[PDB]
Amino acid sequence: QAVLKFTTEIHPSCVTRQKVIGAGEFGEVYKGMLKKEVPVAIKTLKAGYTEKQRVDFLGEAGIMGQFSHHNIIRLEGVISKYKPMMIITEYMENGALDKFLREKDGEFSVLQLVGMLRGIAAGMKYLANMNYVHRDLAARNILVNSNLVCKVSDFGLKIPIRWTAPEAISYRKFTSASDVWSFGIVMWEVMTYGERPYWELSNHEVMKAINDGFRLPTPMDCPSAIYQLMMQCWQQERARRPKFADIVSILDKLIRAPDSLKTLADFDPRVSIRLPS
Ligand SMILES: Cc1ccc(C(=O)Nc2cccc(C(F)(F)F)c2)cc1Nc1nc(-c2cccnc2)nc2nn(C)cc12
Repeated sequence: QAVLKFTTEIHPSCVTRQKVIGAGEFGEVYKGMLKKEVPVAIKTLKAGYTEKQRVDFLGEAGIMGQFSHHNIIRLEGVISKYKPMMIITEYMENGALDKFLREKDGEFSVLQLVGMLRGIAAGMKYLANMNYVHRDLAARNILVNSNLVCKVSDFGLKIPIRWTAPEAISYRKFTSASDVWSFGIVMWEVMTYGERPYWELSNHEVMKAINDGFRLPTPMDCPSAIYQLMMQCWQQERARRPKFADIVSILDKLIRAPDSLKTLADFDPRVSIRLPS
């Protein structure tokens, strides 16, 4: 019971499952309603789950209840006393950030995009300081609310190679510093409205390019300071990367002195259009 110390136990009569929207480790994820009524996402642990699955499922519920931060998905509660067991979270209206960006190409101001990134960074700083290494930080794992607030989540699946730091790929060293690398990729995803990192390079081509010193080029219309910051997230030497504390501080200062974002990094045009004279 102590694992659930930060969670609220929800009675099953409060929950209505409506539509399957995903899979858990041993069960489905549903959109549903929770009693006023509010929409929720509901992850179940169905009959037949193993001991390890139960420990991991209740452990997930417990840590999610512990997290209380504006930029982390909110746990409404847990059903642990009845079967199927359930983890119940808020339901974001705008869905996942990657799809959202791609469906809203060019619709936001630079300040709005940078504000998104500040929120993601604040959530990640909180996770890191709570001793939680995400390991799968990517725009697909971030939800967006109707105030444009980004909420770090984890929707499950092995290694998303092109979001993952070299040391995590090479020797399985996952830390908050490998999450910083991933955050740099997320910065690039946001500023490009959901372009796929490294385009059609294979996983092996990405790893070879990184090891040889190549890095993603600047997004179009990207503030110089923002490109500089994402580039420092991609230092090979893990110790040279900013901490999330540094990232949050820098993004907050840029937003609060917004003229700092008017200077743009040079975009390298991959195609040349010459209007004849
Ligand atoms: C039910 C549920 C359970 C666990 C999680 C989840 O984010 N877990 C988790 C685990 C470890 C660490 C973290 C965290 F640190 F926050 F990133 C989060 C999310 C959810 N909520 C979900 N919401 C949604 C969703 C979809 C559209 C709009 N709003 C929510 N989709 C989900 N798919 N899956 C597999 C889970 C979804």
